[PDB]
Amino acid sequence: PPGPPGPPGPPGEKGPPGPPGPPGPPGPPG
Amino acid sequence: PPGPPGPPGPPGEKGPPGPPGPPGPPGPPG
Amino acid sequence: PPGPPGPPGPPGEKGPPGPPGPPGPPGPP
Repeated sequence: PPGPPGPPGPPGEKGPPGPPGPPGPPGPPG
Repeated sequence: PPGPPGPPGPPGEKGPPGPPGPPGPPGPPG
Repeated sequence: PPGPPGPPGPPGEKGPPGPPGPPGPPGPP
């Protein structure tokens, strides 16, 4: 009969970079 | 005879943080 | 004998949002 099933495969690839962060703080008064 | 292939591997790690957000809006009128 | 390794796992989740942006420019005089 066939041998035992093979082992689990290697981990997947790292996820892609996250989305751009939020806008920065308002600038100072003129 | 060899056994069947193993199960798919675990999910990859979470991706890196995204880029900084854009500059904030202009400051108020002086 | 043991079977071959399974295929690679699925890609990871998209990363977290980036940091806040820098300050905006000065307002008008």
